[PDB]
Amino acid sequence: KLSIAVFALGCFWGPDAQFGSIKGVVSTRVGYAGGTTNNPSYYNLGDHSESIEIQYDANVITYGELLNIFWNLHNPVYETTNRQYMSRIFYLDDGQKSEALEMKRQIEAANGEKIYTEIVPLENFYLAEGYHQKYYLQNTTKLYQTLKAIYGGFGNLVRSTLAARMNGYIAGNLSIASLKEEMDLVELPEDQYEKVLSIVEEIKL
Repeated sequence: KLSIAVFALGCFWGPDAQFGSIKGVVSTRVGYAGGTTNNPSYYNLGDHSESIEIQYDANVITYGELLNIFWNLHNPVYETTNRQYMSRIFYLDDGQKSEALEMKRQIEAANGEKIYTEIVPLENFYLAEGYHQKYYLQNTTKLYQTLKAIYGGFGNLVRSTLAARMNGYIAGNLSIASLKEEMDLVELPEDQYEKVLSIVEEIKL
């Protein structure tokens, strides 16, 4: 059992890569939330926002730390009506709601600007299409195919911690030194470790 945060802050590729780089984030998936239609998709979104679901270990990272990251990834000081890209925190319980409200207040006080992030109850989150998941990794063909085989297929790969970290590495949000420590955690047979490392190193160059 893990804890869940669901945030919306624009195109979800960046947040996937950013949050996926953080210790305590166990897995990520991108999708759609905030609207009033069942089973939305990319070109049929209705009123939903591009969102990220963050499965985190509360023993390692707090909701407050995730909120801090959220408000450091974008600066939502404009009011738009563009649902697809709007800044939203979808709270799952009253603790999340109160923490979000309090931090929003502190940001507004510290920097003198109204924040337009909507803090609203999570209704339904709908998983986005496969091609959107771990976007940067998925489009790094050799690394992607190697990790996919090791993890036993697409679904297993995208649900993994290592894929979240690898996607972050490709996007430039995780150092190779930190990535190697993450690789060590998975306890790969040494051949697979060396094969993945060579791709990762050749990527860093």
